[PDB]
Amino acid sequence: MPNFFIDRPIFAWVIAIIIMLAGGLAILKLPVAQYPTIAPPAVTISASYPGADAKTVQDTVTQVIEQNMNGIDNLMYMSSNSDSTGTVQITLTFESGTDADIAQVQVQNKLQLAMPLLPQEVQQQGVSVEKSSSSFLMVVGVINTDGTMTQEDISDYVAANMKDAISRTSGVGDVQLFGSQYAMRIWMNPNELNKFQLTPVDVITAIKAQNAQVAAGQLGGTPPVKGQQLNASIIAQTRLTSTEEFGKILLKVNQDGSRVLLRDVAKIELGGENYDIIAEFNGQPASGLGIKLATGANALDTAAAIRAELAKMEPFFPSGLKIVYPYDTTPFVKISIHEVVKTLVEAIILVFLVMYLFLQNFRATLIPTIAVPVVLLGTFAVLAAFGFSINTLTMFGMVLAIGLLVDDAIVVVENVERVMAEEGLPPKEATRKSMGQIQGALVGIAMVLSAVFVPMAFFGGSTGAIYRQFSITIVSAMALSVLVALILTPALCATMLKPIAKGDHGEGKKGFFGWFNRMFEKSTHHYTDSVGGILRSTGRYLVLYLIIVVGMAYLFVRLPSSFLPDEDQGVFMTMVQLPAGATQERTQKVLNEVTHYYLTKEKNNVESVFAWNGFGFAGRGQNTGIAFVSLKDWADRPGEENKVEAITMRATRAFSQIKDAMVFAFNLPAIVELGTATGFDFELIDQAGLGHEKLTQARNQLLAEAAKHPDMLTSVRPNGLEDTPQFKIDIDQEKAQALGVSINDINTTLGAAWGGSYVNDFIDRGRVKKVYVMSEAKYRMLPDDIGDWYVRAADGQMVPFSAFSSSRWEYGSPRLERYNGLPSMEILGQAAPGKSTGEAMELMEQLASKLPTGVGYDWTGMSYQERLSGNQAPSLYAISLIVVFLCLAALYESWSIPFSVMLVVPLGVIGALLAATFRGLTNDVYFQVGLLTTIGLSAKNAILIVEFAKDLMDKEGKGLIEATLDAVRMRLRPILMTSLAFILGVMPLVISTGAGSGAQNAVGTGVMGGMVTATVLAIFFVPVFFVVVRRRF
Repeated sequence: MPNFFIDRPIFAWVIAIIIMLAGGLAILKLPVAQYPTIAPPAVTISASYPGADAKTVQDTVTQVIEQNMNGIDNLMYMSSNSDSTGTVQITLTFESGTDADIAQVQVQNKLQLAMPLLPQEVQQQGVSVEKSSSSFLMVVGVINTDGTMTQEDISDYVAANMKDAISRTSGVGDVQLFGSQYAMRIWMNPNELNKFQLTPVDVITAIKAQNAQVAAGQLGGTPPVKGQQLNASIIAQTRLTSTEEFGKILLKVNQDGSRVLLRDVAKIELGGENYDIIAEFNGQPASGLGIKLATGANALDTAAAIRAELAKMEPFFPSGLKIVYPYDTTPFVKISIHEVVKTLVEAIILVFLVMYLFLQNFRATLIPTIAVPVVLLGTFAVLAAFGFSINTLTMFGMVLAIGLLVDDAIVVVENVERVMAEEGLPPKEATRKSMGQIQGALVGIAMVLSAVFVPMAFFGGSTGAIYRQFSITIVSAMALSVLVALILTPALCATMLKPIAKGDHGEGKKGFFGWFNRMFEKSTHHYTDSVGGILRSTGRYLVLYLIIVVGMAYLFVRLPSSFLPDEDQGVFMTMVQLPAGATQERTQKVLNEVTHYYLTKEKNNVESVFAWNGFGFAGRGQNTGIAFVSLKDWADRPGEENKVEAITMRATRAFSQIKDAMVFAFNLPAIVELGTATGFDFELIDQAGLGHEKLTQARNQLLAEAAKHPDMLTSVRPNGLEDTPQFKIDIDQEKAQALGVSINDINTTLGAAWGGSYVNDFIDRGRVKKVYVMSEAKYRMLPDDIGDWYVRAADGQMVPFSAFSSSRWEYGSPRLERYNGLPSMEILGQAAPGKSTGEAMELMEQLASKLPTGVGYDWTGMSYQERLSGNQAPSLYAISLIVVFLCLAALYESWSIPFSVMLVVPLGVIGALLAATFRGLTNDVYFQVGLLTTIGLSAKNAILIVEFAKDLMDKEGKGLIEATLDAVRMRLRPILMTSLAFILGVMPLVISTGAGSGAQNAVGTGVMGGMVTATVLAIFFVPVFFVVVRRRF
């Protein structure tokens, strides 16, 4: 095949140029992100039953929808929750790779079956099916620099001028708004209402009558009378536009002719639609947009558009308005991508340096160095062809490939150089002679190396998505490398090299190379003699191998396990949960202390704090709060004590002293889509109908057990809410009939005053906005305020609520949760420092087994993927080993040689296990990729010996011992040079400590340690395996 391109070297260069420009074109157009779409798609169903308690909401809404949701294709698990506000959120998670649009359609089809069974007010409120994720792409905060506008004043400007543009910006999927659009608030006062003998029903009726839009037809409309000469529309009542217009709404006229206006009985002002959530930025009033990335969109492309969009509305800002970015993932993505690119460049330079040590020639070492850019760019073109995107996982693939793809070009020039030393043949004739001895070695090594990475691409789950990224990159690199080796290297070796005199071994040089060559040759002779002695006593060394295999198995079970390493993303969360029934003011007091601590004790690291009051991952509630914490640039946070893991440990330690509040600081998970916090996600399931009371006791019992193991479990907490006291008011309808008061009036008066009521819409600066009627704050705070409200009887009298009602206190859960249709309570926690999530996973299962019968458990979120990854790990190795064995046999149709080759696999695996154990790493997704790389690399070193040894017997007729000793003698230098090229190739990953180094260290350490033992042990045991196996068969 090289002979087709030796005659026409221009054709070889033309081929290389095409691959070069194909990669360059691909780079300029490929999408860029940190990770691919590896998180499983999720669909969220949102419904509302205003005013109903959590237990009532669950029975009439959640159960109705859930019972129809079974039987949906590719459904992994389903979870739901309902709270005291009447909100319903049912989340369905599908298998990874499932089409989100098809899944959303199927969910929407099933919803129509349960839609008629829901309450009418639920149907009128509207139930929405939406593709959802728990991770924000970025958070764009808006603050006022002089404090002249309140939170709702800021929120409306964001809602009116920004939300519409942002929500329809390219690639934007969802926009949560931290605040509310302006709404006309009618703060009624019961005392003046009672003075004029009015009721909230009268206020609502008057607003609807006087604030309405009425169609009135046209003048001379069709069919017109003959001779009509004018056509014009008639304009009836229109929506009110100002608070003054609302203020002078006429309610009733007194007997003396006086007019009772709306402003005489209520305060009229522009306020928010709801006041449940309060957001502050560094202790300053603020709002913002919780932008979420659409499924299938690019993180970098959308954020650049969003930042460009924000600069567009900047000229239209009111005075004092400022934009801030408390949360932004793009700086982390860019810095992580660049570090691997920096690592990639260092690998090429180091690979160039080590080869120059051996070849000691500028021109000779340049020929194989030219190959690397061609194939490296070629992998980019293959990525574009298959529809992949540039990411850290693909970035790691080329970095790992660096030690592999150069091996084919390394050994070719070695043979050509060796031919010159042995015979002084001209470079073109030496090149032609070289191929006939080497072609099998090049394809065989490339074929088996690509073979081991093929089965990994066929596995499912989020782990399989990670595996595919390494699969496409490495396999395509190997395929292109052997293509380039046959295409490009023979041409330059025949044109760009220079002859080396026959018999030249380089011992006579005066430079450092002279010392290196003489020492290298002398050490080789001693090594060969040692191998010869070993081959005479192979019985001893078989026992050593069996010890190694036993040791490898012992280390594999001793090594802890995990899913994915944590990273310093520059941001972390702190959650605050006050006891049951805590008001909004009390939670704000705790959040002020939390914000004050970060800005004083951690002013060196914390850039800004963005806190919410009334909202959290445990659900909406005045007693729940959460705060984003933004850290400075990684360049400005040197050392380990300034990292997220250290900061959160100190923050949690300090916040433990805070009384009457539970505060936890945690890092974000490895990927933000699969969960809200790092650690394990544990679900406790009632599988027999134990009820809420018994299930809560089991949850408390489990938490007590976890609290007794602080050495391996930390920050163990429930994700739900404790049972809150409830104010129950009973309306005696029999007394209502006696007093002559309509029941609907009683319900309307109670609902509108205390819970607030949405009447209709109004126009505010050309935008449609809601109108709300509610009691003033000071008249709806205590149970004694119930008697302050009156209902007008049919006879015209005013009667208070106390004359026909009674009140009492009850207890009930403010939030109920279900898992897969069964009642459940969610438990969160983290592994103690030094331990791993897998150990926490193992311990939690043991503790859960002690719970009373009828209570089960299941893992979800990150933990579910953690469990799934471990389960299919044995199948990944078993299939990969089988594939390589069959692939090796295909080269010879003999079983002895592939069996001899696979005997070195434990020699490499033990190196990866030892390296991980000494550094304290864990068996995770990255480590599993390292093992498969080590398996291929260990076989590759063996092939360099077996292939040569096999030829010397079948082609030159040398003896078994003679061929093995001879083939080992020449092949030591290619093995050492290729092994070292891999050692320094992945060394930057091992020594990396910057941003994103957690992933790099996990990948680099396993392959580096494995390759060391795959080189030191192999050069002795591989001759033992080959000799013994061929002696037996």
